[PDB]
Amino acid sequence: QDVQAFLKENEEVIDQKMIEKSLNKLYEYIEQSKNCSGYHPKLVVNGRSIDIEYYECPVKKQQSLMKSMYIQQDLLGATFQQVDISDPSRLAMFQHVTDFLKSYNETGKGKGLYLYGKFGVGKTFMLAAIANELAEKEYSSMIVYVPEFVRELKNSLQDQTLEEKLNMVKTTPVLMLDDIGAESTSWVRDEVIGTVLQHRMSQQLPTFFSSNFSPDELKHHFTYEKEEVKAARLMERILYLAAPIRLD
Amino acid sequence: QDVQAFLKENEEVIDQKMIEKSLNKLYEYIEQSKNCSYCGYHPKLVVNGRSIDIEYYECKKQQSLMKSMYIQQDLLGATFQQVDISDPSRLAMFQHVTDFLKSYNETGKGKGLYLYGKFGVGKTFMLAAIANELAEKEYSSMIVYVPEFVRELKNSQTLEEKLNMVKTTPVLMLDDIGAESWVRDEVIGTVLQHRMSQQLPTFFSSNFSPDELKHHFTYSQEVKAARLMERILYLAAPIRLDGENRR
Repeated sequence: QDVQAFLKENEEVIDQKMIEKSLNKLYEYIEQSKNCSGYHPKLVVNGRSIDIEYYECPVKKQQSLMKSMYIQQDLLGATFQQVDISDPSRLAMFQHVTDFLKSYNETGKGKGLYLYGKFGVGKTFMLAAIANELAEKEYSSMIVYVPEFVRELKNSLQDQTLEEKLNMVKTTPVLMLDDIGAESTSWVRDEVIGTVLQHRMSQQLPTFFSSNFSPDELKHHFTYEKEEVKAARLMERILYLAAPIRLD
Repeated sequence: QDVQAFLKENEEVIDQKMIEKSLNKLYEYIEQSKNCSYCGYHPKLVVNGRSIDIEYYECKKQQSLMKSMYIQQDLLGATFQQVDISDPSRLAMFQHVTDFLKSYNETGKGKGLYLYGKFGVGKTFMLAAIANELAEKEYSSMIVYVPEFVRELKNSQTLEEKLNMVKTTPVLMLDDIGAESWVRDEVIGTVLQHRMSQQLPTFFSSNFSPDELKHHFTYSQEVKAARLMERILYLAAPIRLDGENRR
């Protein structure tokens, strides 16, 4: 009922066929729960690929703490009593929130989580849930938006410009990284947002890590011998700051 | 003329070119001919993908448009009158038969029904209420026991001539589904995928409420588990059947 509308809206742009190529996507789309009403997902055409951007809900004392860059403040507001649990493993999370603030101090160490799904499975309400309570106190879990962050963190690592806004992805007691896999020079893997993984298990910090998809399969994604038994160990460099749980 | 009726039914799916491609089918469809004789099926149009195909549905003068195998027909004492507008059941069960009795045959777009609730009420007295008085509107309907067919295709030489006649005729009333790796998806779970480009209704009866029927098909550890139950929530209208002990 939405796809039809979008299709004809951009049918001048959206080359044809593909259905069979994106079969997996469209089938996974219908198979899942999907749906939604601080933001909403909308499709956008970026070059030759179609992405999913969040626009603030038109329906629009923690946000002096909960200020995240490269995403807006209309769409950061979800709690834990705002709870109508319908799908499974959204239930298997009632000891990874209340007990994910009682011992996540400053250099507490261990294993958080690895959120995933497709492109909008109430992720911005669980990365907005679990965290709030940490910052409801003087504890830690920074919000950050990677697909928007990096867009100039290739060409802003310069003359103090963003140089000085970009050492705090390494030193805040905790910090999250969002829907990477969106786009991507390969230096940022080990210079901008791969510099989040070595300086956080060397002094060790209880950091959150999210994504469009999962670490166990984010190990073979980018091959547009090398990164196969070599693309797995960044999902390993990921695997130790957190303990993975389902999002069915 | 048959093509016109089917088109409006599947006009959301069919395109102008689809019409000219399936011309032979739609033209063969018409020819007036109401049907066959005996001595068993009738031709109906069923768009496959980008092509429209022709599938055969199986065929004191009312219950003849209402034959049955595997169950009984003495039970057909389950009609419109003595069964009264009683519960959330029959405050909406005869209506979604009669609002439809004015739009019968294959023309405009369509659905079926679904039957559930709890003990004692009915699933076999309301699929016999979209039936015998449908032997009054030029188009016949069906009464067949789905579970009575689930113990002979494990133990059954041409059995690829049987399932192309009991699924693409004017009406489907796939009975009770909710008891006891499932061939159900070839036997009962592929009684839907040709009812798309051929436009064919799927009435069902069952055992569980509308938040419960997607979990009776195999257990392990889903992305594939509810394929049918989405296609068995669209081509119909489900209502709350709960009244007195009439079973």
